[PDB]
Amino acid sequence: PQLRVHVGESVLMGCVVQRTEEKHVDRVDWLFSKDKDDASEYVLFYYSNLSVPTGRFQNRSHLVGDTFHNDGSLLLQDVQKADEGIYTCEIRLKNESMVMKKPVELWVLPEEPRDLRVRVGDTTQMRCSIQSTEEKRVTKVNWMFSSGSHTEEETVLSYDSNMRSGKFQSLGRFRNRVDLTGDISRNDGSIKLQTVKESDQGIYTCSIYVGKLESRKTIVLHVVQDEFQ
Amino acid sequence: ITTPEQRIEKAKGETAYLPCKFTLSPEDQGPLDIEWLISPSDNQIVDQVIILYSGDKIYDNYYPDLKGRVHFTSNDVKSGDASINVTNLQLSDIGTYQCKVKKAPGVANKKFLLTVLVKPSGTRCFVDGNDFKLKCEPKEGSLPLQFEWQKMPTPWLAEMTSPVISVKNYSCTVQNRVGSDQCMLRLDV
Ligand SMILES: *[C@@H]1O[C@H](CO[C@@H]2O[C@@H](C)[C@@H](O)[C@@H](O)[C@@H]2O)[C@@H](O[C@@H]2O[C@H](CO)[C@@H](O[C@@H]3O[C@H](CO)[C@@H](O)[C@H](O[C@H]4O[C@H](CO)[C@@H](O)[C@H](O)[C@@H]4O)[C@@H]3O)[C@H](O)[C@H]2NC(C)=O)[C@H](O)[C@H]1NC(C)=O
Ligand SMILES: *[C@@H]1O[C@H](CO)[C@@H](O[C@@H]2O[C@H](CO)[C@@H](O)[C@H](O)[C@H]2NC(C)=O)[C@H](O)[C@H]1NC(C)=O
Ligand SMILES: *[C@@H]1O[C@H](CO)[C@@H](O)[C@H](O)[C@H]1NC(C)=O
Repeated sequence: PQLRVHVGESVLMGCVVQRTEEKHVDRVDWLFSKDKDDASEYVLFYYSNLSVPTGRFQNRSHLVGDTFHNDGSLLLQDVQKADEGIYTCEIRLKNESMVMKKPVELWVLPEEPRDLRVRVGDTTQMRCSIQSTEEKRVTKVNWMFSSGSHTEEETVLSYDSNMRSGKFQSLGRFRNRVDLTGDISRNDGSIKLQTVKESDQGIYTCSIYVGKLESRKTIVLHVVQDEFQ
Repeated sequence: ITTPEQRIEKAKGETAYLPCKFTLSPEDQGPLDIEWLISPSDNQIVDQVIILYSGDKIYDNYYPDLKGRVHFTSNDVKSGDASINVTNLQLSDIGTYQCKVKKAPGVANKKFLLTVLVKPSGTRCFVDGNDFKLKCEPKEGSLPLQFEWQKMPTPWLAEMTSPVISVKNYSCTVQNRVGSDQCMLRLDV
């Protein structure tokens, strides 16, 4: 299993021991090892209701798996180039003496540029996702806008699985010209802005959640109209 | 730079000593917890718990194959000693043995590669101007095996060492680097 993430973004490495029933996870070890290197380091380990993110992942790794439905999935945030390698979930279920070994390979791509240049009239995609090996993991996506220094904000678009008719399109400066290019069921929250105007020039800020955990992305959209001389 | 998985070579029917001594650090305040895992034939998809230490109570409760055959050497395991003994070693006990110590936030790990050789014993000596074959077939054993047949047969002298005397027209000593064996046969023309 492969995953590709850009530096800065987040990734959810699934770990779901699929039995024929609900079983409480007794333990998970997440180890990290660089390709072709036998050295390895603990990322996060969990036992008897105790979660211990460790090492240089101490601030970045969370256990987002449901400990009741056989799930020890990991969420890694603010990914760096030094995170490139194999990650191995070692997991054991309660009232059960079998330990499961599931690996996942992580490739890290260079950072996405913060600056985006588009011409008036253009449709422009704005990328935002959590790469994952498991579906339906994103809970909430929130796009805000603003030429934002000492200035207020607007809601571009928002979605919230938790809620019913979760889709919300600005209806402000983004009247019926903004929508999801992908689907959240695949943990993607990318949107497109259809008719770029000068008035749209500012900071768009994506905010993607798996529960309470936030991953923020910010894109600076420049807009140009060629004066004809 | 890292350190490999200690390699332990033992004979059958006896007891393997796997050292796993630890020193706690002041941070390390969580519940102490030890868990030994066996990895049969080293398959990298699954390990099994053999012995576990938790709630300051031991558990030998699993891996029915090892029922009654594995124990923490130490008396006071918390004192910083997690070593174990594996008793009455058999060929099924071959695998990879791992020592996992956890006391939040501290954690340690040791890999042990266990190998179980068998002293050669249980060799059959049997015969099949004919096209004879004399045979010294062992089981169980392990290679590289050596054979030496005796009594002073001249056209057999070359076969003295091979386990088959393909005869055409008193002993058999069997040896490896962990044990020996003696067997006797009779022939008639
Ligand atoms: C993990 O992150 C922690 C900080 O995270 C904190 O705790 C978490 C539980 C969570 O609540 C977080 O949201 C919360 O931030 C790191 O620990 C901090 O490390 C920094 C860096 O050294 C410390 O910063 C120092 O703070 C001093 C006062 O408290 C201050 O005097 C220092 O200023 C000096 O250093 C800076 C550059 O670092 C320099 O610019 C200044 O001019 C000056 O020289 C310094 O900033 C924090 O105090 C630590 N923890 C706190 C405040 O709780 C930890 O390093 C990190 N670990 C990993 C592996 O990422
Ligand atoms: C665990 O096994 C080890 C390994 O055999 C035992 O160590 C032996 O102890 C005896 C008695 O003192 C010594 O004479 C031997 O030299 C030791 N090792 C051998 C023969 O291999 C140890 O005694 C056992 N401990 C427990 C608690 O079971
Ligand atoms: C489950 O744990 C209980 C604790 O009392 C134990 O009695 C039981 O044997 C365990 N069963 C299995 C199948 O692991």
